Amino acid sequence: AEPGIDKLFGMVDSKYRLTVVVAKRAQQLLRHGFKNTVLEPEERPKMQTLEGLFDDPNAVTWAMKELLTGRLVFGENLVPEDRLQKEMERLYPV
Amino acid sequence: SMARPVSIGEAVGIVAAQSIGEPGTQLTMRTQGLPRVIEL
Amino acid sequence: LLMGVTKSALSTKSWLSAASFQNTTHVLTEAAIAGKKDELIGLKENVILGRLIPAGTGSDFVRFTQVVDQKTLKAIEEARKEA
Amino acid sequence: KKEVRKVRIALASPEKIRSWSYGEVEKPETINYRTLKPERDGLFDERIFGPIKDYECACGKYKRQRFEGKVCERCGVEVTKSIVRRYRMGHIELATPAAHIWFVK
Amino acid sequence: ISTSDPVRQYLHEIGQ
Amino acid sequence: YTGRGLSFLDLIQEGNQGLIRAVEKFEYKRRFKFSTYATWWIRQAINRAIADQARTIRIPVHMVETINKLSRTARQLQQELGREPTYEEIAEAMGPGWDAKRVEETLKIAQEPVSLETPIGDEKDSFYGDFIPDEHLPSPVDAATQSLLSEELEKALSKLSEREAMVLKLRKGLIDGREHTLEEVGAFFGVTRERIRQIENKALRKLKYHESRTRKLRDFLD
Amino acid sequence: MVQVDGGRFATSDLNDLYRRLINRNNRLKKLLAQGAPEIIIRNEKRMLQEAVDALLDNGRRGAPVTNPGSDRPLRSLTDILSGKQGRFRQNLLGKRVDYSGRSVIVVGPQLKLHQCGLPKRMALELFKPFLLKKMEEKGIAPNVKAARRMLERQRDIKDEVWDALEEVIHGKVVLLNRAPTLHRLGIQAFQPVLVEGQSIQLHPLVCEAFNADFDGDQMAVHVPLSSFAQAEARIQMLSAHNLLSPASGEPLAKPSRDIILGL
Amino acid sequence: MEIKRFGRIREVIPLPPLTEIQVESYRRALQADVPPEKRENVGIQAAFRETFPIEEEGLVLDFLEYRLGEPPFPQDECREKDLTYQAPLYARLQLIHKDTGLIKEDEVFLGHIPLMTEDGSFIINGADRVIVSQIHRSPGVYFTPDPARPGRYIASIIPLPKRGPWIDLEVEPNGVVSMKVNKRKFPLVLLLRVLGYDQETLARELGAYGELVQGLMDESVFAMRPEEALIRLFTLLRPGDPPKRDKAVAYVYGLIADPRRYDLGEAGRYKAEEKLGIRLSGRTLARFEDGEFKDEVFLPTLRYLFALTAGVPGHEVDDIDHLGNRRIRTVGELMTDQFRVGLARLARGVRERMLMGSEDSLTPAKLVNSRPLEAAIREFFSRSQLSQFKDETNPLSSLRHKRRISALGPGGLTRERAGFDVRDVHRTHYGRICPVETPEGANIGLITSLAAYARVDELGFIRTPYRRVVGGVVTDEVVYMTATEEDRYTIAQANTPLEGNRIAAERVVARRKGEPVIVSPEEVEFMDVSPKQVFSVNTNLIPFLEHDDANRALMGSNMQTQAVPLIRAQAPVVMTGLEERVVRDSLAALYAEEDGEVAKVDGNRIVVRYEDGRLVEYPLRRFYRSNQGTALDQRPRVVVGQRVRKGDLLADGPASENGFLALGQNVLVAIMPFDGYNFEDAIVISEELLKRDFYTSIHIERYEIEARDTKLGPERITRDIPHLSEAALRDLDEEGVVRIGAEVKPGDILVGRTSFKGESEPTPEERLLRSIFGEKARDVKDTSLRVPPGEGGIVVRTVRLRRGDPGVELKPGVREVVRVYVAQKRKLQVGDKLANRHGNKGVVAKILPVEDMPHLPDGTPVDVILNPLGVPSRMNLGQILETHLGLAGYFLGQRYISPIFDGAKEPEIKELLAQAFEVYFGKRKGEGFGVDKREVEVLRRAEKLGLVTPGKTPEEQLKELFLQGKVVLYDGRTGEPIEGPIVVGQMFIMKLYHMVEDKMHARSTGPYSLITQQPLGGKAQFGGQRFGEMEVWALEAYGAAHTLQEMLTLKSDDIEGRNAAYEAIIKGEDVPEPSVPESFRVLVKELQALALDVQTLDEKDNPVDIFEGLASKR
DNA sequence: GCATCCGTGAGTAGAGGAAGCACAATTTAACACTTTTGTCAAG
DNA sequence: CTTGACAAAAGTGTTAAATTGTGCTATACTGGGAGCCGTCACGGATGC
Ligand SMILES: [Mg+2]
Ligand SMILES: [Mg+2]
Ligand SMILES: [Zn+2]
Repeated sequence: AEPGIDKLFGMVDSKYRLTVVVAKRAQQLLRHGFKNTVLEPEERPKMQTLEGLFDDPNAVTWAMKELLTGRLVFGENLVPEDRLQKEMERLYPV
Repeated sequence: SMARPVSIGEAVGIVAAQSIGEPGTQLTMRTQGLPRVIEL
Repeated sequence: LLMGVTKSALSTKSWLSAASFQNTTHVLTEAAIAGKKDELIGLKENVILGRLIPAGTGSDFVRFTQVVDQKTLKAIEEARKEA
Repeated sequence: KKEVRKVRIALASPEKIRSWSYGEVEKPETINYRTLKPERDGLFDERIFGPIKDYECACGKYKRQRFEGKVCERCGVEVTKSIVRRYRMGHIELATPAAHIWFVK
Repeated sequence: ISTSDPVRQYLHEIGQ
Repeated sequence: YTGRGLSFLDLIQEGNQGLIRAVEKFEYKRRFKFSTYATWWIRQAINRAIADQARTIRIPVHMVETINKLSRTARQLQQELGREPTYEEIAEAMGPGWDAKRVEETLKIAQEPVSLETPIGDEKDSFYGDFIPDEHLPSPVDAATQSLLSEELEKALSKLSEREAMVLKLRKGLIDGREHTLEEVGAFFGVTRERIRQIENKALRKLKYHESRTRKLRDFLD
Repeated sequence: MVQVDGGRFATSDLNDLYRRLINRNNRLKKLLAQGAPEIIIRNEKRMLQEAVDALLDNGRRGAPVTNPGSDRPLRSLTDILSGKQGRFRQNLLGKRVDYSGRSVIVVGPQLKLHQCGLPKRMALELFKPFLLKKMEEKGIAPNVKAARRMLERQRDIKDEVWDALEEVIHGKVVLLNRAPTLHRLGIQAFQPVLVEGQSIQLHPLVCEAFNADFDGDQMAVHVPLSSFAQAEARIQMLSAHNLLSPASGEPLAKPSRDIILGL
Repeated sequence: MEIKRFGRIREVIPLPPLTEIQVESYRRALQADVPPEKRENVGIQAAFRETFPIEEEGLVLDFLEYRLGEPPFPQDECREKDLTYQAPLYARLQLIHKDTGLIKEDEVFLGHIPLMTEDGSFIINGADRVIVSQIHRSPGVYFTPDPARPGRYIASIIPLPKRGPWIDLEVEPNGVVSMKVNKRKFPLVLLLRVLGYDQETLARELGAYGELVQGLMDESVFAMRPEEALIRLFTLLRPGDPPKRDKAVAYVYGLIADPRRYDLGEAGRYKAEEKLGIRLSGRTLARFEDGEFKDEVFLPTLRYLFALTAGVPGHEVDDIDHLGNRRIRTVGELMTDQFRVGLARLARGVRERMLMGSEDSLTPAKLVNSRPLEAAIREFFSRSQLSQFKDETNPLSSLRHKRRISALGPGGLTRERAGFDVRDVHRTHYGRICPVETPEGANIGLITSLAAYARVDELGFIRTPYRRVVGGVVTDEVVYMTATEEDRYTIAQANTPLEGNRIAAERVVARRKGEPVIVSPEEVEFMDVSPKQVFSVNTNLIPFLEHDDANRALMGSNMQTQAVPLIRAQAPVVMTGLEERVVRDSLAALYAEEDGEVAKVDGNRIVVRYEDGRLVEYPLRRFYRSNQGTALDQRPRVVVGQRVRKGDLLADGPASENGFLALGQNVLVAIMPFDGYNFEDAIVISEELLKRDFYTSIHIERYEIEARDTKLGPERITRDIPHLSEAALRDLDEEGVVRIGAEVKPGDILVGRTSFKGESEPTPEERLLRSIFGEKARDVKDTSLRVPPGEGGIVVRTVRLRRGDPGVELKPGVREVVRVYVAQKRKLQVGDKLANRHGNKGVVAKILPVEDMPHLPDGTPVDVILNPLGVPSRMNLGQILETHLGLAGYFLGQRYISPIFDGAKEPEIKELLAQAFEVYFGKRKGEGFGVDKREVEVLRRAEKLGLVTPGKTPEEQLKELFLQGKVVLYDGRTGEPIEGPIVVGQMFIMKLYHMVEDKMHARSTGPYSLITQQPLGGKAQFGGQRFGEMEVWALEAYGAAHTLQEMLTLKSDDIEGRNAAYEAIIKGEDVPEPSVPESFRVLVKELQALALDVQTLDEKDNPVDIFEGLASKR
């Protein structure tokens, strides 16, 4: 099973809300090129390539691990979508 | 499927229909068996 | 009143699902004469139109969830409440 | 822009049916047996349902997007995308009325 | 004659 | 006349039209009974209707008569030779001006289209339309490579000067969709015909140089 | 009215009905213009009504209209929109999809509950756009077109393509399906494992839910594309997450014949 | 390998020719060798004598004789050139002008009749085909009980199919006996009056029963003239047609008295005569002679109905499923019926031809147009349901396909309509139709197989043989009887003990009318010939059949057909005795005609010098491709100078070893679980099988392409292909076709063809590209033939046909066609399907090295590992006995023949196992080796399990285990023994036609449909996977909305969506949001074509345009 | 309360699939013939 | 950049010629040819 899947299910009132949060965080990570992550350098997911260990390109794993960390806030009617995107662009250029 | 309170937004009608209809092939046919369920 | 599954399904309010189940001609003629309007409440109608079904991750209860990290959230709140 | 929320079905009046159509089909001819091109006023007429290929009239005088939304005077075929051939309907003017079998049988 | 058969109906009509 | 493309009632109505024509043209002075003169017109109307309405792809009357004569000759040769004749025999029997090539072309013309809803096999879940690909709309790969070519060509034209790029994109029809001419492009910039031919050639040479130094554009040529 | 590769013409049955209707309408117009008697006009109007009925719904009233030279009734609009082979049940409620494969299944005892054995060639064909992008990223190919031409011919495929493919599928999952899909666990998400061969390896514990043994069964493979699709497959549809039966609540992935015997 | 035989039943007759049902029927139909004056009136001759003479009423066309010429081309030429192997048919006709009285005679070509090969198949358009026999209700008179009313019976008169209406006679509650014809009811009194029946006559004949006759004595019509009665009946049947006596009498005569339209077949006439106890003059219900109608069958059938209703002892109802009431139409009868309908069409063509055009100068050649007959024959042989593509994976496949019986087809039942009644095994199938053999699924009970000893008689009824028993001693007089005749005797069983020829047992198990009984030797009248007559040829190849459940013997017999020929195929160790006969009667091998000496032996030919002096050369079929792609070749089995007797084998056929059927291999099988690789029917095999080329087969694939004339120009098959490097053209010869012997992989070019590009201006970007590179666009484009994905091999043959070539008939517009044959040698791999004769099937899931397989104490590893958990649920215990006997024969080096239901029993197998142990353990003692420690541990554990007798020496305990078929088996990985003794033996296992190489398929993007724009289907079309309704239901249940939306729009028919998704994926971005499907747009447009205004609205009921403004009139 | 009409009946695969002739009217291919475009050369 | 030429591709009539559309044929002829039962069985709604 996915690591910490029980904790992920226990953090939300509906499993589909968990899926929505994971997918949205994955797309946020993909759009900004993984520069908006809340993961420390020792916590970034890695993959074993013939050359060596490199950052995992799968954003869903990154989103799940970040949600496991607990530094993400999710909910409904937090911030306006346009303002959220504009601020995320400003802090994290892409 | 999870032994916990159902999450809001689940398509319980489709699950109900599938659960009822899956063991239909195991019901006897030879007012008894699958015809009984069909008339009910 | 009590009716079977077939009669109860054919007498639904949405003409798309009823037409896609059985008696397409009868359902369509009764809907066209009555000018019936389908509100797209169930799943078959959304499947036919290729829309997002109102179940699972497509339900209004969870579909509008927003995720945001600490730093950007603090930026959005501080740069606005400062006024 | 706006999202589809409802689907309505209703009867179509003769006026509405004529409003849908881009032209009346007057001949049963489909295509020419030798040139394999659609026949005028037929079931596959370009002057009614649109051009066969994008931005090109029947007479081959306009062949680029510059003259978009135009109708060639020589052939009458509108210069637009050929995909409109999937979306443009025609109509047949009956000499006498004919009942719809759905509302009879 | 036969309502559902057009040929028989036409023949009956022309036989009058 | 049944079994030749038209239903019985259609033949009857066409014969009725012929009968109306016969009544219009009949003369009773000659003392011939009506049926003798009306039969000609009825048969004429029925035959013309068959020649005009028995095929999805309409064929002219003279060509229909040619096809019918060819079929009759082929049948006679088949029943006389005790085998299916080749095109040479049929052409020889038809007469002067007929060779094997003309017979083959006539046979190819006389081919009726096949219905898209003809089932194949006992199972009633397969049709011809299920095996005919659509080759009009571009495939996703074709659209993707067209977009890639457009992007790479736009990035290649940036190295050109501001006017040379405009001259090339006008002469090649990258702006208005249609190619212009040196005189027409010259009117836009006020330049004479000859000068544009030289600046365009110079820009083309510069693009060739850049392509030779990068080779980022040779793959899209297939 | 399309022309097949061989040069022959193929057309639908609606054209014949339209031609019949148009011919009868024009002939009625001509007869009216000629002042024809009442019997002829009545017959022509009756034929016009019958042609309209055949076009709208063929076979509902009277003998079905058939193409001359055959006894197969022509396909009308009602036949198009109705039945098991109609528009709804064949093209709207169900469709054929891209990025889909199918192959014979064999048992993999070494796999984990969330893993499956996917043949290398099936993975190459299913993940082709991602593989081309990865090949472009590395030095394998200069651009996407060159990579696709390279993958066109089997003998032109080098050995780094397989390493790129292994890199591409990292984390992603695929949906395995066995027909008939009696219940919802007839489709399950598994993490692919590239294997040598041409048969799919299936975990023993998911056989009862799939109702799949190994005397010749086949299964279909589907590849979800976006982040929502991957998230749903990994969180909701994963095999290791659906352990209890939705119908009764009892375990459905549980020890089976050989495991029970050995214990 | 000496062959030991088991059994005690002495069979008195051999099996009949297994293909005689196909051969003799067609010989009777054609009668191509009988002299014209001695031909009997059946088949084609019957058709001519029935349709002719054609009379204009004064032109008469009369038929004298017909003949069949030599076929234009041989079978091989027809196969190569896609022709039909047929013979010319001419007819001799004479035209008589009755006015003048002059006869002109000439011979007219009536067409080509397809010919049947010596094996019993046809070559239609170059493809092998088989005409399947059809079982249906025999015509005649039947008397069934009315279900609505107890005590009421109804009479049915049934003619040949499409040869007259069914006639119903029913005693109405009012008492009047009503007659139903063509869905119309009327009083039978009227028709009886039409046929010259008074009142006193009916009272004199039908008045000895009771009140029933009173209901059929209406005097309001008795006095009325038969003329007026006939006109009244004519008006009643078809109403509206103006009453005329001529039309009325013509209609009645055509309905019940015209031999050309009503035909009570010979079987029907015989059944009616034997039931009603009458003698029919003809084969019609009534006879129209002397201007009056005369009754033939209505009076006797009404008498029988009345007496049945009365309840006299001699009358009983008819069972319509009784096999004496069901008959078989073979290829001959179906072909004759189609020939007759074509001849009737020709006769009507002649009739409306001789009524116009130079009446005086008419010759038979001008009047006869033979096209309708040829057309009907071609439709029957090409697009009939019973004319099926020949199944020739192996000779047994074709043999079964020829010996199959189908209740479907024209004039038969329906796959969906029939159920629970026609699909059952009736008691009369014993010895006539095989019960176990049938296709499981929607066709169960509808398609069956003819029994081994059964044969169809002239009338179409299946007969079975029985030995005559007189006075309690069984004689050698064999009588072939039908079910109706069989029901009159007490028939004993073939397993009854005999002391010579006298029945020794005091109690004999017999059958009376299908009911088992115990009788005395003096009550026995007939005896079964053998236990094989109850089962078909396919089922008779299963040893130890009595130990297998029927549901699994069905699977085994069905799968015997699907086995592919192997290059090292060997006959089974345990046989039943039919292998040699199956090979002999399939005509796949080559046998000597008479005694002689072999003069020349070669891989392509065998030349034999016979005693009479003639030298006969037999060519050998080498590497021929069957319909299923398998390789069918013959290997010589003689040497130069060898003396051969009559019937001796000269060359083996496909799937045969020295004349015995060889569908698989004999492998060393251990029955035990193995690390879960045996889980759920999976099979584990050793790598040693691949090392010595076991289960290796040769398959040949055909690729075809044609060059065509187009409007823009002719397609050229050339080696000069634009924009291709030299590597792609390396294997193409100067003609553009791949050279023979070249190894081809997917994507390689087989033949190079260029097609003229359609005139179309290019995009501006392409023009800029060509301007930059200075390359002028060509006029031809690559349209060559390449190897499809997952295919390839070695090019073995190329066939090139051109327009001017003799014999070939290319369709117009095609100049030439090129065919390429690619052969590949397939080895056993993971995913391939193996099976055995006892219904045990599974796919190979693992291939282990030789050092990992369990091995015997002497070091011999096993070849296959089978899971024991598949036996208890399936109850197929025959494989266990086969394994025991195979082990016994493996250590004794002999093969066995155990006939089904009379063969080897456990005591004999245990004696053989004792000898096998004495030769298996005595060698170890002779070599100076005692008892293994591991064996001692296994013996201790087995004695704890009660498998051996405590206190015995280790050798005796090992012998006991061996007598149980179990041996001490070691583990190849650890070296330690398996904790319990394992069942090891030798089993015959077949490799089936279902291979994973031909079933794997994947697709990213490809062709799309025309109207719906959805992906096509099928691996050949490179199509996608059908995501039906239940898959959508599963995704909805999971709550995966986005995955479902993707599969509905992005991956199926969202043109913009799919293009954008592909571009985004190849550009490294995420796929965009999907849009409206094109299928919904098609639905909306088709609903608008029905004058229905379908409109899509928004939140505020305002119209929303989903067509992007492309359908709005400005 | 009996006749009568009408709609429904599992999935995924595969592989095998019989008129002629005359004369006027409307395209169409060949032929010149004149601008209308690329080139070329210099200044 | 601007002039003045020149050869070739393209647009413009003109016409004999294939190609297509239309009309007429006068002994007398006057209401069709298929097609026919393992009819599929069971509900359901409607009309008498
Ligand atoms: Mg299975
Ligand atoms: Mg089957
Ligand atoms: Zn135009």
